[PDB]
Amino acid sequence: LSASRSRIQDADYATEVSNMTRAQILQQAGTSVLAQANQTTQNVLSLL
Amino acid sequence: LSASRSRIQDADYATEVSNMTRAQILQQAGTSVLAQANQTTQNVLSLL
Repeated sequence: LSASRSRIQDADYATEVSNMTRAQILQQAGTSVLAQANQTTQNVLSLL
Repeated sequence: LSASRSRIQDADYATEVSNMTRAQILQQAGTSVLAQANQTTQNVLSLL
């Protein structure tokens, strides 16, 4: 019974580690591109 | 009558020594494998 409940309830680590790494990378890239996008409208001032 | 009762309830002292010597070895070999079994958890810790 212990083995069966373990198979139901417990958590792996290999998949969790992969998920964590993949999640962090997107966070970094998103923040960098967000800065790059907020900086965009500076161009308009050179018009006048 | 004494011989006939003797055949029923007395020990052997040739079988018992062998049984003891077998049980001791198997009892002793169990614990080393038990020690081996616990260590296999420590693999995951390296992933971090």
